[PDB]
Amino acid sequence: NELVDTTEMYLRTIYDLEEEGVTPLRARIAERLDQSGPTVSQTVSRMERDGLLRVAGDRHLELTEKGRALAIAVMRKHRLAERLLVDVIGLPWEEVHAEACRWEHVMSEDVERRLVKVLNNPTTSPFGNPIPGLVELGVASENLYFQ
Amino acid sequence: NELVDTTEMYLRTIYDLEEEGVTPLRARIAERLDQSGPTVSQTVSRMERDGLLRVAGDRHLELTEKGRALAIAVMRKHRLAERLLVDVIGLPWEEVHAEACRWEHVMSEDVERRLVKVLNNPTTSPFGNPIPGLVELGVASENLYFQ
Ligand code: NI
Ligand code: NI
Ligand code: NI
Ligand code: NI
Repeated sequence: NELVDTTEMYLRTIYDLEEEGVTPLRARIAERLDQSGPTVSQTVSRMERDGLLRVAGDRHLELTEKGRALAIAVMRKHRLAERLLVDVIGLPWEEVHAEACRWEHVMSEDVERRLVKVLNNPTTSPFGNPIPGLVELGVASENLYFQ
Repeated sequence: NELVDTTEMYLRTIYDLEEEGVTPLRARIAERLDQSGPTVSQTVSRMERDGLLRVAGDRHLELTEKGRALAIAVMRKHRLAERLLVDVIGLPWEEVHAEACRWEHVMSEDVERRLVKVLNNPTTSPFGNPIPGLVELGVASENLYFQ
């Protein structure tokens, strides 16, 4: 299975769409994961059954609290993996996302906590984007900065 | 899929049994991968169909050369992963094999080659077993020391 974990990739794709300011719709998942329209619909309904998302009136997709927690954790592993691959392993930049897209599905939280120490409390991926879920991971808390 | 890559796990199980000097039999896979007798027997039949193994006249399994090259590459990834996990990431030794068991299925050859440099030309896993396939990786040559 090229996606490694299909469910986690539907979750991470919906999260991507949210960071991008794009409406999370099935058609976007089909495009980005190279799956047919009906396959996406069936996977999505199975995830709804599983309590990972809701399919709204207008057909837009919404992560549930359960689905959102899991999406965050995958994206956290993804960006920690990219940090590792660039900062420590020295994998060229143009190859790190593809690699991280596999590793995000197999990294334990224990490794993530080690990576947070080894990488010196990283807060962003190599590509500038914030790493989510660090509070839930147990390594950080959030302060407010007033502008 | 808890095996991450089922075929690769069958390959590496068969390979393990050959490292231990025991006979790789359909039965033996079922026990180590906690799989149905039928599931093993079926996957084994399927991998045979795909040029990965041959069932010998006495039922015992032997990897083709295609299958053996793949098993070595998985094992090589496994052991480099375990060395990364202990040496750089600092995950406890008690937990690295189970983590490496997943990561061995998603690591690219490019990452392996970087890991060889980063871990300073490793030749064994953290547990003293030789890393196979480093010549095929392209990073080493072999020489003989006469005893
Ligand atoms: Ni990425
Ligand atoms: Ni992925
Ligand atoms: Ni191991
Ligand atoms: Ni494995």
